[PDB]
Amino acid sequence: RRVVAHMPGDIIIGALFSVHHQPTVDKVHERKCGAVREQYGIQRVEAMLHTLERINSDPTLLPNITLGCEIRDSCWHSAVALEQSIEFIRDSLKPIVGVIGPGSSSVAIQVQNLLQLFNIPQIAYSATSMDLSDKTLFKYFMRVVPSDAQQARAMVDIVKRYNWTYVSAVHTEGNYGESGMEAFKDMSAKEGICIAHSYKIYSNAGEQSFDKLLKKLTSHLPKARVVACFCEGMTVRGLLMAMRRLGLAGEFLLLGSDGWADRYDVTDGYQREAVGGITIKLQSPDVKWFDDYYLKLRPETNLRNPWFQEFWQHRFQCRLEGFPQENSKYNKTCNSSLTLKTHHVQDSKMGFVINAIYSMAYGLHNMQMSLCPGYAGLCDAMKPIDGRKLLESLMKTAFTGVSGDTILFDENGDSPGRYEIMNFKEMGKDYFDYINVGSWDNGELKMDDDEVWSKKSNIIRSVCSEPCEKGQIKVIRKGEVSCCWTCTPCKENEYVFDEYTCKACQLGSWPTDDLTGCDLIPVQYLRWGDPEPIAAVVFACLGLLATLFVTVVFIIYRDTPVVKSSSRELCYIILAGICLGYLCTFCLIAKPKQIYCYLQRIGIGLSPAMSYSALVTKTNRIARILAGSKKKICTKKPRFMSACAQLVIAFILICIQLGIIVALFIMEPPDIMHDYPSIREVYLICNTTNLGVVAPLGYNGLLILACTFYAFKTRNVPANFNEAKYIAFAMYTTCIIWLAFVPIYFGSNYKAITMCFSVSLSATVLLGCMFVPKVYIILA
Amino acid sequence: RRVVAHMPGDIIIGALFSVHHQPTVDKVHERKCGAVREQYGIQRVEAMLHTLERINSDPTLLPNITLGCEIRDSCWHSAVALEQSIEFIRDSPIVGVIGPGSSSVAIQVQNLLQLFNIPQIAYSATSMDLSDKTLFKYFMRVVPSDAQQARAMVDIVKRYNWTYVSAVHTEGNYGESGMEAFKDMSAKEGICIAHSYKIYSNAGEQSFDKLLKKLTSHLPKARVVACFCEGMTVRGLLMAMRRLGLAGEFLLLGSDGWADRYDVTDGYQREAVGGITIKLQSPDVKWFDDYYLKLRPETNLRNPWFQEFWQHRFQCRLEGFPQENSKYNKTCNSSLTLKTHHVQDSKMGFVINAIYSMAYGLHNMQMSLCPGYAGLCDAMKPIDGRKLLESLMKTAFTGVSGDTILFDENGDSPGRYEIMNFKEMGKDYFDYINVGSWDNGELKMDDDEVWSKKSNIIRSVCSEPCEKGQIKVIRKGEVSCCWTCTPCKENEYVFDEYTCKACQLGSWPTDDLTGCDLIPVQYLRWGDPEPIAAVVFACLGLLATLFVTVVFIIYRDTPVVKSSSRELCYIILAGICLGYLCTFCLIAKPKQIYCYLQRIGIGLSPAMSYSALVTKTNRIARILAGSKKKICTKKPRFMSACAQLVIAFILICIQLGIIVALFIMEPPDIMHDYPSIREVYLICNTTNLGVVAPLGYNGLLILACTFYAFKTRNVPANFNEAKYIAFAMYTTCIIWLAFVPIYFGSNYKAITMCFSVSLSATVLLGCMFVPKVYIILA
Ligand SMILES: *[C@@H]1O[C@H](CO)[C@@H](O)[C@H](O)[C@H]1NC(C)=O
Ligand SMILES: *[C@@H]1O[C@H](CO)[C@@H](O)[C@H](O)[C@H]1NC(C)=O
Ligand SMILES: N[C@@H](Cn1oc(=O)[nH]c1=O)C(=O)O
Ligand SMILES: N[C@@H](Cn1oc(=O)[nH]c1=O)C(=O)O
Repeated sequence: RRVVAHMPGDIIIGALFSVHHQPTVDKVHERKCGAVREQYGIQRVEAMLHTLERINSDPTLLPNITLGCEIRDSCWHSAVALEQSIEFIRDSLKPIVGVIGPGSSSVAIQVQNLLQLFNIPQIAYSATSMDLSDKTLFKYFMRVVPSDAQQARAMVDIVKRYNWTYVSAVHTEGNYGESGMEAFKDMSAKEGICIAHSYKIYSNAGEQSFDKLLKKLTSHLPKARVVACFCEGMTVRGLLMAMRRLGLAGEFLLLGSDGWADRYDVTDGYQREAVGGITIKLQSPDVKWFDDYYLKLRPETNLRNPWFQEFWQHRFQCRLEGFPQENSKYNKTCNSSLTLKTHHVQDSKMGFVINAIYSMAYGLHNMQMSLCPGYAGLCDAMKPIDGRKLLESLMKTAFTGVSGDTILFDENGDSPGRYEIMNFKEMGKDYFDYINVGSWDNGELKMDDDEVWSKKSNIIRSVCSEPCEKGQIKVIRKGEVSCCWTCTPCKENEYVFDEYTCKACQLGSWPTDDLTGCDLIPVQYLRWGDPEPIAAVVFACLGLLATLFVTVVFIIYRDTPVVKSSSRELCYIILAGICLGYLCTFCLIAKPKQIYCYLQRIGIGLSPAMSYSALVTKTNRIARILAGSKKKICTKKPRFMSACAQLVIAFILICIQLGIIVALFIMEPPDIMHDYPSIREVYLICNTTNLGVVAPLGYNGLLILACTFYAFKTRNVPANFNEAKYIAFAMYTTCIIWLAFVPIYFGSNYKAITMCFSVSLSATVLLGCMFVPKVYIILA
Repeated sequence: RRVVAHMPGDIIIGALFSVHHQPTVDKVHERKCGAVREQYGIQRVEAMLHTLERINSDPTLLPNITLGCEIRDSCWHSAVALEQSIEFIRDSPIVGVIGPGSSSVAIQVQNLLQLFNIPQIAYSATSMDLSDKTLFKYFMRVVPSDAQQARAMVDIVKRYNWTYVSAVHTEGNYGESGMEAFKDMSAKEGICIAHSYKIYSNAGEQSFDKLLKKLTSHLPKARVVACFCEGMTVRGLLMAMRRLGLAGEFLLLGSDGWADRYDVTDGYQREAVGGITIKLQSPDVKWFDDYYLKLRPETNLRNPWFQEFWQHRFQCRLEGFPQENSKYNKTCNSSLTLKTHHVQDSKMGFVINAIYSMAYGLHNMQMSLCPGYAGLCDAMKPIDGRKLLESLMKTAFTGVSGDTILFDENGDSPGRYEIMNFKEMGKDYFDYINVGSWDNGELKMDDDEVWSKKSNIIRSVCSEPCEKGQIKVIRKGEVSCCWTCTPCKENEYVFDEYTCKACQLGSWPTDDLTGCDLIPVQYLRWGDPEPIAAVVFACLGLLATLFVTVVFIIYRDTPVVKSSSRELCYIILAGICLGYLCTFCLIAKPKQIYCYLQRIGIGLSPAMSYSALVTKTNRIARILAGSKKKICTKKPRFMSACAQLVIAFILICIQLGIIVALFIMEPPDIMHDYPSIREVYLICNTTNLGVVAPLGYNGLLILACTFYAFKTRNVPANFNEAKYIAFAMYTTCIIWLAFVPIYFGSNYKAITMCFSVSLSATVLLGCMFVPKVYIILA
């Protein structure tokens, strides 16, 4: 059958050490475990035996009690451990007070469901899953190693510290890996990370599984350099063997969780590729006295340990003819000169085994005096020993570990602990080692970043998209995970608000340089410069001087018959109208202000009114004089209107236009409004509407029609130096100009300026072609 | 400690069958169950014993080899799971084990089974999670999954349209999985589960009382209790029912466990009535009953509990045996047997059928391994149920109930339930009566036998439907169970049971709020109340105009009427007559031909019928223009002659131009106006802006002729025809102007327009034309 190591004693404590290897996938119903594991196996078994010798040899710790122990392998498998636990239970009814936990996590769960029923305590020295920390489904489980809830924090801390946010996660099958991922993935997706794709694999999978798993892990090759391997010991060995088989040459930075640890086993022989691997590991101080004891142990005196012979056969690949287990498959023989100090390595999680054994011993020590303090040993109270009373003693007991740190069990049945962020490098020529490169204690991630990455060119940040935050280029989500954001620019008026909002700045403002904020775009207008404004004001000045000259002539020459014959006051009216029309641009272009904003309307409307009204009335009177004299039969109506009625009718014809202007001014208050052709530019002009300008325009258009009709009715008339012979052309010109005005004004983009030119043309065509003629007549 | 009735044999097969009642609350750690299960334990142990002896004594099943057995009393629960595992873990011989009573009592056993490959067939477990073979590989059963039970429960609660239910349940894998399935597959369809109270089977009086008081909190709302209540839970709830003395005010509804059993209802004759109770179909086994009746305490000693079982059954004592139990005062005489008050347990045939299932699987393995030898050859020396379970996977054979046994992939024998109740046959003897049968999704109950009156139990309904015509249901914030039903808008029809939408302008929702409809418009046509006198007025105006036209054209030769003009008068006649034409053309159903005709009329009619008057007044003023001054006035020509016709035509062309312009702007078409949500009509596209322009031009052309006629007023004309034309024309203008209020002041903006046109016509005729007729009369 299967060999079982035992230690005689009144009280026997169980133990499940992964003495052999995990049974090969080929066939497990035969329960054929694989090879013998040294570090996880024989060292742990000898630790058990030797520490039990120390305990039962210690007078102060469990006096007069020889704690025997039954040691059973477990081959690190769901299968063999269950059968061994069954053999524990069948003999429970010599009794077995408690067992020392199995190696992995899933095996711990499976043994725990069995052993919680029968009040048999268990102490696991390596199981590191959250699910076992629950005290409802696994109410009766205890361990001396902190949960992985304090390890997923370590990984999130590392992956945050080095800016990575796009990584690929491989977790070994079983409860340990699945729980570890369901911790790390959630805890990083919450904080700052987005996992590429969380794979899975079996520890003992075939070479094809790794040969394809490397293909998936290189699928994201230029974006996933951080293999978040939450993996057991053998799985990382599998990926490394795959790297060697396929030829990956260090293109990865592994992150080995716990099962990798500083264990040389996983990478020995082929440690040429794991370089850069950042591997967490529980803080396990070394033990020296046991190390010397084990080193000086030889097969000749080792009989209480049954696996020692084949272990000696394995490590030194030879034969021991002095023992029945000759292992004839080997050719060479083993000599006594060989000693264990040659290439000796001590497993990482070794002090935890002794810590667990000490915890069990101290629980028994507490329970002894919890009932019969006087008696030294197993009194009548504990003859039917009850694990119920031992459970609370374990809950409350707190010894001092061999390393030194005090051990306490919380309500969850675990113990606090720290970590150690080791790392793998290349020191010598073909010589590699696990340098301590940091530490971890309740979030205080300390890492000697200087020791590794001897340059500043560290590993690629492994982010899907570079920090695309340059300038106005903004990041937007691709409709998927935030690893690969879609990065796009914003438009000229579209201002990046905080980090991604491509909002558009308001119509009045402009997004400033470097997309820092919105600035109100400076306004532009016509102050005094530019070619056309100064040209128009010079035009106005010339017209003003000419008009002043003509008015002076006709006021200092009011007696001569060449001009006194025509209505002197009507000429005075037209002169004043032309003067104000010229003056309109003198205030139309200066600067748009509240005060001038209505003077502009005053000019543009009022001026043409009397500029043409006196002309219309004069031409109507002339027509009536001539048309009535065409027949001249009687025509005995000397007065008609005549007299001074011309001045009053001009007053009233001014008054109507004044009223129209007042009505517009009241209905449309004069004030400056900001205008803009496009968003690129902003202007400022008066608030006069599309209706404001044209409100007094018809009153003058019809008046122009009336005067041109009466000029037609006169046309060629023998008068005082034939004024009408030029007034006709003047009216033709003013008609065509005022007709061409509307198309030019509407849709001009230069509405404010063309008013002055239109008024200037209307003024000059009238003045020159109806007043100037008589001026050189004054010369004669 | 626990006593075991060991039966030796060549092949010993294990099993897990309860004997006494469930463990007491304070005796859990003592590992000692309490009172005796009279109808369960002895029945099941005698069942295994008798079927085993009949199987081994029959060469047709496992020939030349005897069959042994070994069990450990479990008393239900996982409390004695310690003892069942103590027996189990023996192993390596074990070739067969049979699943214990409760599902959770067997699930961990199955988990352990999956490791070292021992077969196990259940008979009372029902949980669906056990049907999964991924993690429960070596588990089997001869009863179906609880999914069928849940489906049956949903079917029962929905057939009698119970919706708002208050659902207690038991605990373990039965209650939790059963309630998850029942809730998921019930509340989806129509069911309103109030809550799912949880309670252990052996609970105390206080917990049962508080649970009952929570259940009695919805008395007019949920009068059923959708128990997954186990037998013990029903026991306790009925204890509470009696101690409080509930009047059965809510109708119980048990589950798989509670069954027809007299086990827990007794003493409470009138209470728990109406207990619809799903029970598993199993005919009573024949050869078990007589063999059980043959058992006597002195004759049979191999069964340990059997000796004191008589003292437990009959209130007496056995002096002749060490199991005295002196607590009983009376003594047992030689006049007692098991025939009196006998009851056979319902869940009986499943045990025997499962035992036969495993025996036939073992026989199949026996033939398959070494056909040469019938018995135990060298092949069975390596005891291994791994191949045995694979052999029995496909095994099929007839069951003792006349049916067969087949193990599907899920490993449950197909079956069916019964839906049977509790009623009141006669005074002081109240008995259940099998009143239904459910089968694989095909349902059937004798709804008549249940509720053998008109009165039923109050429907498990939170609120009445209250869908009377329009009152529409709506939620409150809780689950879709209780509705504050409310009617929608009068113009809104119920889109569905909880949605409404307003009808379009065409109409309002029809009767019963079934949907929407279309109102038959309605409009103004020939007939009607008001137009009774309208075309009468129009025809009287026609009579007047025809009379005046015939008298004028018959007296046209005399220059009496030729004093001023001839063509202008004819234009007046034409205009007034066509205005009457307008008032005919209106007040009808508007169509495409009518639409533009309306515009043409109410446009050019007053236009020309007043423009001719304008020109005539112009002519008379021009005649009297020079009379006042008469200085020379040697311009008698001007235009005159026939140029008055030209001036009239050029004057009237503007109105036609504007009319055609608005005709282009507004095409002649008929639209459905909406004066009110209730009613609609049909009318042209004419608007205020459409009508005001021709009316404006006609005002422009009426003002001038008013002014010119007033300038004329009293003149020495032919009989001074101008005396009355202006006198009535002032009224003409005042009525035309004062019309705008009435037109834009009521919904009658066609009949008023017609009356306006008719009046504005008749006033011109009666003044400008009536006197001249009397003139040419004499
Ligand atoms: C990356 O992480 C390190 C850690 O301090 C630090 O440089 C910084 O916070 C992150 N960003 C860059 C650009 O380094
Ligand atoms: C609903 O319940 C009433 C109550 O008497 C019953 O008559 C009817 O058959 C049930 N089913 C339907 C579909 O109405
Ligand atoms: N990480 C594992 C333990 N463990 O896995 C290995 O591969 N070695 C080792 O110690 C767990 O805590 O479940
Ligand atoms: N009550 C259980 C079923 N059940 O009750 C028993 O007593 N045995 C049994 O299988 C349920 O509601 O599902």
